Amino acid sequence: LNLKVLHQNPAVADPMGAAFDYAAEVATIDVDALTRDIEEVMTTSQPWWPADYGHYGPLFIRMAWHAAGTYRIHDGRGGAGGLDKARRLLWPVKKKYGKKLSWADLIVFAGNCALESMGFKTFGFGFGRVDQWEPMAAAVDIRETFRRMAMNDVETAALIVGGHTFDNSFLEILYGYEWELTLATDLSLRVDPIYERITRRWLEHPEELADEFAKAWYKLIHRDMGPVARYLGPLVPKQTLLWQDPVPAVSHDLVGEAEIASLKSQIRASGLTVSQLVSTAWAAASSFRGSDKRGGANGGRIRLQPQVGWEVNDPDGDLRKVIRTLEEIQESFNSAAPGNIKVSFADLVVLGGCAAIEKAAKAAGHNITVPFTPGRTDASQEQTDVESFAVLEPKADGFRNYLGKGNPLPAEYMLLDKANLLTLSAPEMTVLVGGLRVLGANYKRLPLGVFTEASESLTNDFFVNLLDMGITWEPSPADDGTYQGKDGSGKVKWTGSRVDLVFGSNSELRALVEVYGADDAQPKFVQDFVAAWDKVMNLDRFDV
Amino acid sequence: RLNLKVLHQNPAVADPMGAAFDYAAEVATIDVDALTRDIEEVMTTSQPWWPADYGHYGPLFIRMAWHAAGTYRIHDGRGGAGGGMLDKARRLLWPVKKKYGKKLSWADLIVFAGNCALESMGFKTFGFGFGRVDQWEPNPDPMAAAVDIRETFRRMAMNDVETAALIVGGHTFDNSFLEILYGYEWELATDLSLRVDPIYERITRRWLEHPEELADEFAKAWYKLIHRDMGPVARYLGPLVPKQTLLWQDPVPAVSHDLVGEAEIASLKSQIRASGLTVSQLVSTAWAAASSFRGSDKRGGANGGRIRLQPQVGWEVNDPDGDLRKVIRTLEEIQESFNSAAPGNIKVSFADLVVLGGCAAIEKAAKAAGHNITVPFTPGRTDASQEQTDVESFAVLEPKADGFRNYLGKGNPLPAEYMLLDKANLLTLSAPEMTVLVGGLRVLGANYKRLPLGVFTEASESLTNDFFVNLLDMGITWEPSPADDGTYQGKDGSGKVKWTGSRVDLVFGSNSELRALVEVYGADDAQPKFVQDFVAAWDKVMNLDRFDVR
Repeated sequence: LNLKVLHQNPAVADPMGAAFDYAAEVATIDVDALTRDIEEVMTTSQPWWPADYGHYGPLFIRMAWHAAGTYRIHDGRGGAGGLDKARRLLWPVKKKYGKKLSWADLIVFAGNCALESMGFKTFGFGFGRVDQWEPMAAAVDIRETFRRMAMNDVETAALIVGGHTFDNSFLEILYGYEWELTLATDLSLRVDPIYERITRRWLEHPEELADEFAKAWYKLIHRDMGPVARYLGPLVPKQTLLWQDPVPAVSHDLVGEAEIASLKSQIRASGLTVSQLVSTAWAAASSFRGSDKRGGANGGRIRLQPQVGWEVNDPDGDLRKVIRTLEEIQESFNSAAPGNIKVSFADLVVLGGCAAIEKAAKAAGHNITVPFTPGRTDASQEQTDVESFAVLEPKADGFRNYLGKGNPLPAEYMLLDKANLLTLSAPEMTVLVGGLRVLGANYKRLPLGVFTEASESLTNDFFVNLLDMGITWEPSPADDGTYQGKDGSGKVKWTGSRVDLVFGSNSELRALVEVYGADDAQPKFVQDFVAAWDKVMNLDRFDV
Repeated sequence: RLNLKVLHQNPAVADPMGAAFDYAAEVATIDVDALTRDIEEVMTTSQPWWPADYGHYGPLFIRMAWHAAGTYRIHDGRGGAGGGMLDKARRLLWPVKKKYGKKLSWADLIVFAGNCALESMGFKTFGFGFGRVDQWEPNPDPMAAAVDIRETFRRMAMNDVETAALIVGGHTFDNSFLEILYGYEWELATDLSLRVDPIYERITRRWLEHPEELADEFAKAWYKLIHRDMGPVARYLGPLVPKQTLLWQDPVPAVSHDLVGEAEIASLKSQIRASGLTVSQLVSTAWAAASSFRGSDKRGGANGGRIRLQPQVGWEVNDPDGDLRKVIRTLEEIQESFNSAAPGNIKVSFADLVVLGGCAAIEKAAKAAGHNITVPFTPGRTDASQEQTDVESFAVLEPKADGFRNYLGKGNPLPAEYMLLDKANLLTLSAPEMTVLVGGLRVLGANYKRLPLGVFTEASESLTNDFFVNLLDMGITWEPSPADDGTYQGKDGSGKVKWTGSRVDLVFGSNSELRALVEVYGADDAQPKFVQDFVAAWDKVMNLDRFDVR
């Protein structure tokens, strides 16, 4: 277990300070002048890297395709936001800006501006990628290496008849001046029956090739930038594309105080317990990825087919029994509302969680208020893509004590990895795990890691009964990968799992439960849990 | 290549206590008249998971306070009581840590359990001082063992009268171990060296007849053993600390003269720059006085004013061939002239004019570049006389290789670009601060013997960012020097040699993270950011051993 994976890119290694927000800088650069500079960095030879073709044009394209073409789909890492000695031709145009133009944006925009310089009208560009501080056989091969990037066979036979022309130029030679049967790993586009059926219509109708490479290039660029609220700069198009998982714009007045209070009192006052709401408000926000920032709470998609039908969000009678009630509350507050105000369901799926915690914490030792920032919208069914969310499904979720079949790594490295995707830190991991276990959020309400005694109460009893050494941890009586805490008198008292006992058997993490497991550190744990919960609920709020 | 992760060890992100946490305002409210009455109960209480030898966890606490504070390697300063972690038996102390959890770090609890175990057996020790903050996580021939224990107690810097009093120490808890060794002349495996080895048998044989100078010797040895990795005596919190000066702490006299106000600092830094001394001398002297710090041991630093004393003014890196003799002479004269004709009762010490000279040097340098920047300076340093320096113990502070001044000694275990990383880690610096310090020192002029190895500017004695601008420019080409002396040189496009780099800055120009952290400062219209960051880093470095003496 290497906890260094959690605190990657600290503010200590950031030379720009903690007061430097990228979104407030990149909106001040005139892209009508930057594009008149990258148009001069090329067509200007250098001694150390000669070109002598009149352009560093077909080299900037191969520096965006070879940099934003390493986007793995199964875990989302790599890609844009994440040649090496050749990105110094661009120094004579980054030094004029410095902090206002990160290296990733500069590389990719140089690629796009080259593509626009060679006589092509690209679909559009959006800035915002903040930079961190750290032979049919060949046909099936290129098909598979373009499937780890999630591009269908019409957007991978248009990239290859694309960035190899630098549009009826690559074609009209490929089975044009037909070969003598003796090129490269290409030429697959004429022999493979899958590609040959599409990359032959374009030979006589190029009009549907230009505006297919155009929108297959504005997918290799803005693939891992997230929802369309980070596309800064004035170049972004005014059009919605399906692969961004769009959400409708706010067309209704939001809710202020004296209305949030009414909603989070009504949620308490109708049926739903404390271990139901915190299981729905977490399921709808445990499908986020810090890299390739897609998913998250927003959209209100936990009511929709690709995500209400997963296994972790157990639909056996739990999830569909709470979506019906929240939907019922939504219609009652949407009629005779206190004004011209309506509430999107993507709030009650989270505003339920805050009222659930405020019902538990107020019942354990003391009352609090959980921050909740409205401004979420519900996306209809036609706007989702049930094929691209099969990769968001967590094969193993460590917070809800889920362990599905087909696990590469052991049961705790997956918890560590997931807590990295949510961009969490070790104290936040520990406090959030404790809160989820004590509150009650385990998959199918297993009494595993339920070290408290009274359910539905936000105590720190998970961190107190784990450390008490009077109990003994013997896997032997059990059968599967679960433990069992025999009391000092021999009677079984608790139960555990590989995800819970790791907090009391790893000296790097056992030092992070003694902070919350003390005697006078009850209020600190509650405040830290509410802070972590608020941070997790607000992982997909880029408008604010 | 390099491992930049060592620089940002223990970030505030992994700290569950928040950035508003100081472990100097809480551990002072610990009622150590009640914590001892709790450790004294955890001892005499058996447990099922760990039975107690004779029903007393007395000895086990001592040999757990030794196996924790007995790994203080001195050749690099790391290790010791202050951080790094019988953890299977450390949980026996949970029923005490849980009552506080916040006011009592684990290191303090372990070492205090050891001390109170000693005090519970009928032995009054010297004293205890809290304050070890918690970094969270990252046959028996004389030649057989009597030399091994001598050498493994020499990496800890304990003489042979405080290592034959620790081994007649944690074998009794004031003498019955000795009544046995010399009560029988029979012939107790790695010990009994004290009966055969002529060096040890010279002193131990004497403690038989006078078994009272062993008690105080063991008291001093134990106090030194557990309070060696806490630095100067102003971190010793808690009421238990004794009021007595010990020579191995490198003590500094208390402030007996009222300090300087803002009306006098202006006059002083309007005099240092107004008498002879250039900008390349004052910066070198201030850096040399404040580059002898060890953040893993907290001993050294600017305070004490020891750069005028024998073990410091005679090193090789602080080259005394005209540098550290024409400077100390002038600063001392300014000190005496401002002291005699003082405005009032104010009287400045000398450990200021070494540093206040540096801040005036930077204020004079970053004023011909164009800016106007005032450097923070917090007075309160005192000068330590000659009789309190222990020249035998500063030979370990000797920088075998200082990367900020292009010093390169002999017998370096690692290449020249790792010694710089180790030095920057010892000073508790971060990567941007290390980079900006390197750039500022090269441009200002601080290199050992004023070698133009790294001076990439053309108008030196001026705080520009020209080190970060001429390094990134790729019109020049880097090639090893034909003389093959571990250097480099940069030809222009024509052929004439323009610069002369070294192995300590071309790593900045050829790594992958350092290149980004240089492009941050090497841009255009990013000079004010560089000047602000350099002044901040300089102020942080000057105030390393000033924060924890105040």
